[PDB]
Amino acid sequence: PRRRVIGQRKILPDPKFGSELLAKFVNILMVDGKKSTAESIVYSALETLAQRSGKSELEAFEVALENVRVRRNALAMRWIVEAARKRGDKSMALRLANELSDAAENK
Amino acid sequence: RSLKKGPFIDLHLLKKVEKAVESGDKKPLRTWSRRSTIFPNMIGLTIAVHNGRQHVPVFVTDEMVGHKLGEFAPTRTYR
Amino acid sequence: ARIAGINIPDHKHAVIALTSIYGVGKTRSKAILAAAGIAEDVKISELSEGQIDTLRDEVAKFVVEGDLRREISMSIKRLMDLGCYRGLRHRRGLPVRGQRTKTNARTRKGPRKP
Amino acid sequence: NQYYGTGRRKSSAARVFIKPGNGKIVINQRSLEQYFGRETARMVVRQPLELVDMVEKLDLYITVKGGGISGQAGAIRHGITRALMEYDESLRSELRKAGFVTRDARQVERKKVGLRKARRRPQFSKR
Amino acid sequence: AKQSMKAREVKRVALADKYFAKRAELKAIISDVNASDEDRWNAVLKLQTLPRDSSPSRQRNRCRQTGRPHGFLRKFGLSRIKVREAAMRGEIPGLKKASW
Amino acid sequence: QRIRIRLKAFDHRLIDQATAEIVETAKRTGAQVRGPIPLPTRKERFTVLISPHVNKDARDQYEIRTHLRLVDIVEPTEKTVDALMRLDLAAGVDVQISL
RNA sequence: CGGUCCGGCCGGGAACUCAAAGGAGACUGCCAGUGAUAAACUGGAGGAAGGUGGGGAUGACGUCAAGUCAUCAUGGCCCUUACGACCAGGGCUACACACGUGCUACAAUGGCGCAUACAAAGAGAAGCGACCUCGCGAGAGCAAGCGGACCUCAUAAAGUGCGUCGUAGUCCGGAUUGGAGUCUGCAACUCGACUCCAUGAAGUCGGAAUCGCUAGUAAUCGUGGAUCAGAAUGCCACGGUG
Ligand SMILES: [Mg+2]
Ligand SMILES: [Mg+2]
Ligand SMILES: [Mg+2]
Ligand SMILES: [Mg+2]
Ligand SMILES: [Mg+2]
Ligand SMILES: [Mg+2]
Ligand SMILES: [Mg+2]
Repeated sequence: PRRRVIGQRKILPDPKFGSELLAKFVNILMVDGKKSTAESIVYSALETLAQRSGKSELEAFEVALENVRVRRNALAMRWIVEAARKRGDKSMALRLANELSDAAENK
Repeated sequence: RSLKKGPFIDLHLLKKVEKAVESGDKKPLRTWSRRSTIFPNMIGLTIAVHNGRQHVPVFVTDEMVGHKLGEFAPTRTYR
Repeated sequence: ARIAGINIPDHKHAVIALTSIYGVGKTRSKAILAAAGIAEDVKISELSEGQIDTLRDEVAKFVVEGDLRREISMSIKRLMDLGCYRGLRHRRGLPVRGQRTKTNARTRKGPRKP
Repeated sequence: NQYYGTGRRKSSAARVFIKPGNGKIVINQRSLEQYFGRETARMVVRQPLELVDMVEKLDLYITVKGGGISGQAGAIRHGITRALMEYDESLRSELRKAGFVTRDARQVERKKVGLRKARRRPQFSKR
Repeated sequence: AKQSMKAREVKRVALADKYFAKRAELKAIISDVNASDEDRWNAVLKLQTLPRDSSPSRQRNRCRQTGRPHGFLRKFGLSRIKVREAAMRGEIPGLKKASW
Repeated sequence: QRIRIRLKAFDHRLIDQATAEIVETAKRTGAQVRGPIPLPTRKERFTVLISPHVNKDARDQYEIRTHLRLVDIVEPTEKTVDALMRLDLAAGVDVQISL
């Protein structure tokens, strides 16, 4: 970093929606290299956000992303995941869905 | 712990039991077999169990059958 | 519902509620429900009194009560009153079956004090 | 007429057999939905057949040995791209743009002496 | 190691093929026979009068050149340091420092 | 009948020389041979200490590579057998014959 | 392609995967820009690989009288009916404490039950030991194949699908202890491994301080080997996900 000035890696996007930004979101929640169990929680959390908390699933995540703002998007997604773990609900898909609901209404 | 096909006992100590039954009880018998299984024909005798430097006599009791003679001799002195 | 195991099981599933009796784990609770004919996911609700007393008879084969406390205790009293080496381990609160006493003996020794 | 292309990964190896016309996928005498348990693994083999349009247009008969979930899926994705270069030979400009023809050669780093892992060092004391 | 310690190892092997090779092999089978002599085989008691030093559990695999009981290898029959001194002088065939 | 020769050695450049001497002799005398096949190399790997005391981390990394060659001969021609059975081969090559 | 008892199993096929002997291929080679027309850099094309591609082997003169008379080699000194040698048992595993190094945890990214898919790399003849049979199980009996790309260890685990528990000292976590046993070996008390029943400590994410790591890395999942009669949370390797 003192001499070695290089860029940052560009991972493959979301296979479901074609979103580059959502591919970085599932990697933060992913622990122990478990991609298969991480993306199932994120997909089920957004479907709760889409069907019962407002349409335009890709736009509904962006409104929740906008209030908590490369590094600006990185710190915003990290604050959602880490605050979702310390909640009172039952599952990780239910906790992160309520965090995106609160971030959409900036509270 | 040990398998059921034959409880282990040393040959020299088994000979010491047989003469003790016929000729009656004697002075406490010095031995080194800390690994022998106690049989019911030993009840009443006093066997001096070696514990590293000395021999401690153990009066055999009815409920000692099945245990080892090494389970009655501490090998270290603690203070 | 009061069993011969007088302590009242919680109002939950059958295989979990039988575990609260001293002497019945997870495996033995499965053996009682298999021998009686009651499913393991049936709660205390709808478990009729004709289905509770048939669990009293199946558990009656095993002594699981404060009577089981004294039988474990007097088995240790057989060791300590005999004067054996293993009986000396229980009287001072030291590990028996080969655990070291240099460090990491906190369960047997009790809390630390210099 | 068969069109063949070899793709592989860390410990996988996949063959690709192209026959003109269907939407059939037969992997290890199983179906696409039956063999691949992961939905992501189902779509990464569809990614090279995105710029080149397939609906009901070509057969693929594939087998694979070794590797895992994405190791087998990375082997097939490499194997399809060489089959399309075998098939048409003009498609290369779109395939070089996608980057799917490049063989990912990032193998596992060896377990080193003195360390419990490849880079993970046992815990260090200052003084 | 010491010369007396290697003399102990020769004494155990010379008794191992003597006593426990064929005699204790039979005594291990008859005690294991489920078909006959289920109660009074008494092969264990006859094993007690045999000498102890014939046991394969009591012998220690040691270096044939120096006698070190640590770092043994069954491929070489030597200790870990003496494998190096034969390797660097080419005395072990095909053995070389590797890279992978 | 069928006779086969398993050829195994440490050196890769030495095993194929003795392999080529057998197959070329067999083709010259009129035998039917389906070539030599390369069987997978069973390579052992040895990691031992270089120090007799502490500084545990410094070690040596050894290997022993054991190559394998198999030559299958279909017809037991007497001119084939009498030539190949007493050949002058390298000392570092072990032969295994199945008659 | 023929043949179906749906097994490459049997005729066969030599294509392909794999197996390993040799060789080609990457050399700033080409283009553009920057740079004193230099070395070099930046950008792009071609290419499987591009700017020492990825990894290993490979560690200069010296520094610390660093470590090794207990691998071995070796100057000198010392003992010698003893500082030697044999055997039994005990100790090296002790226990009021202290320190460093690890494993498993404190859980719903989980626990459990059922169903089920995908590895690589090694080991094996005083050995690996299938099938069959019995036991809840550790295993035991019977008994092939295999000095091995054939046979065996050997069903990889995470994952996937369904059901369940619903945030608690719990169906979390498994310590400790008792009872009943397996196997190894002259022999499992001191001091072995493992299974079964039962018991269910502390612990609900950890202060000052401190460590590893820039990519197939970290994290995590299992497997194998050396040592070994038996005795791996250590160490050496190997892949899976990432
Ligand atoms: Mg209970
Ligand atoms: Mg010497
Ligand atoms: Mg030993
Ligand atoms: Mg020095
Ligand atoms: Mg010094
Ligand atoms: Mg638990
Ligand atoms: Mg670096």
